[PDB]
Amino acid sequence: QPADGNPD
Amino acid sequence: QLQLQESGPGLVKPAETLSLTCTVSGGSISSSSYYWGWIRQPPGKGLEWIGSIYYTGSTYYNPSLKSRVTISVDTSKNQFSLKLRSVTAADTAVYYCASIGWAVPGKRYYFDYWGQGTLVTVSSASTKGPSVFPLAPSSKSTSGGTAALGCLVKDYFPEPVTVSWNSGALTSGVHTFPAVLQSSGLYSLSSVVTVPSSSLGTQTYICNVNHKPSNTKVDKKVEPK
Amino acid sequence: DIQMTQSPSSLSASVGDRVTITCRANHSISSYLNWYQQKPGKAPKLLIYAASSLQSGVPSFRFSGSGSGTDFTLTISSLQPEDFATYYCQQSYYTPWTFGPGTKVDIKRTVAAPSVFIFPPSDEQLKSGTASVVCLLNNFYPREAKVQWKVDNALQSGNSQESVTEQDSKDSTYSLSSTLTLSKADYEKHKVYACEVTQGTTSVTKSFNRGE
Ligand SMILES: *[C@@H]1O[C@H](CO[C@@H]2O[C@@H](C)[C@@H](O)[C@@H](O)[C@@H]2O)[C@@H](O[C@@H]2O[C@H](CO)[C@@H](O[C@@H]3O[C@H](CO[C@H]4O[C@H](CO)[C@@H](O)[C@H](O)[C@@H]4O)[C@@H](O)[C@H](O[C@H]4O[C@H](CO)[C@@H](O)[C@H](O)[C@@H]4O)[C@@H]3O)[C@H](O)[C@H]2NC(C)=O)[C@H](O)[C@H]1NC(C)=O
Repeated sequence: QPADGNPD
Repeated sequence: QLQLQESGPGLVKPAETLSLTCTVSGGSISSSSYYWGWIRQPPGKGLEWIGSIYYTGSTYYNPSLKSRVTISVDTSKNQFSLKLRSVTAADTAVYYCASIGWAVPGKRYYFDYWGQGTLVTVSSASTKGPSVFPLAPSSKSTSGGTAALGCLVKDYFPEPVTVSWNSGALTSGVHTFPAVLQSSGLYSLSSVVTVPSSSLGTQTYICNVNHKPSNTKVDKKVEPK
Repeated sequence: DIQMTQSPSSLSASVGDRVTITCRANHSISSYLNWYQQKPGKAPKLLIYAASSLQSGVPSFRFSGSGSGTDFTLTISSLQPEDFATYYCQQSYYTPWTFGPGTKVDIKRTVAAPSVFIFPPSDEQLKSGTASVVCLLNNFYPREAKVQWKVDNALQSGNSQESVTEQDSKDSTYSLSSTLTLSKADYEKHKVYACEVTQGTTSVTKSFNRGE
């Protein structure tokens, strides 16, 4: 799912 | 409370495609507060996240595997599934499905419900169901008032077999040993239970041997000899 | 990716002890860190999420987690036999999500000698041309033990295999089974079958006579 640390 | 049920264990041939399905019960898979993922654990090793899916179809993949993996979702049947292409022995592992929540503030993801795990074996050999032999008690297996009985599960492929006693009603005193690989390339294991020797004339003890890869179950009533 | 490490890789501790396990990330992960408990043959079970919050069914005052950034600890208060498991940390800050390699928590207890049982081949198996003789060592501690087979008092080599359970989740003992495999032909040329178990300065042999 979408990460807060590396959202690229 | 969710329950996640995976399709059962089995063989996949080198270079062919592994395919697994998870059925979710206890709640809808169309939830905007969950994703749904697959994790695996090679025998004796740690855990690796494979990938995840949201109920709308968006997917997220581990780059160590992104080329070969496809995950898909079927909201109508409350299911999601995993395909892993061109497998090798590096892919032999227990595969788990899991629901993925998170703890606000922030998307602090966790894996809160897990399937039981399904062992996938990559191999060229064919399946063989097990032969089951009683390990029978008597006066000669009686330590004071406690007797041992069991069953020997011989010559099956691939792993796993699971063993229960009296359909799962009998659990304390049960030991099911890790399987051993014999020189024939087939596995064997044994399962034993200790019971009061005074009960052997009265109570029925049945070992229940399940070999999902061959869709075989064997029940053996174990009697004093 | 974010590499997770744990220390120690295993430990033994006694019942009632306080046990701390460490997780490190090679890059800060804020509070995005979970702890899972995996018992033998089961799926991992979430114990701690967001570094320090307890999963809601876990009993209070038995587990706690702390830390931020790169260093985290899981603490088990009053270790119990059922806490035998491998404990994994896992970070959720950078994708791909990654697990630590796991810390196995073993339980120390007092020695227990095994109950030893020997089973001759079933007549069912013999009808099939092979004979498996099974030796069972039930509920002993510590794990290390030498198991040997003797046929008509002659020591065997290369024709048996053995298997050990993990520590029992209630009494923290081990059990072990050894299987001697012979041809039916071989089996019927001999009378005395014996399994001998040695721990420290004590050996116990159980035997049967093929006739009786
Ligand atoms: C935390 O540790 C991470 C794990 O690293 C391991 O443990 C550490 C402690 C070290 O000892 C280390 O030796 C171990 O690997 C570490 O993660 C690593 O991060 C680096 C970047 O520094 C990644 O290197 C890059 O990898 C990619 C992907 O390569 C694989 O995948 C592609 C397919 O997608 C294949 O084609 C490849 O053959 C590989 O199998 C490379 O594409 C990339 O190359 C490009 O960039 C480099 C610069 O590094 C250029 O020179 C090249 O020309 C390319 O343009 C990199 O090499 C490495 O994959 C990754 N490891 C893992 C396991 O993910 C992480 O950086 C550490 N974090 C910190 C803050 O230290």
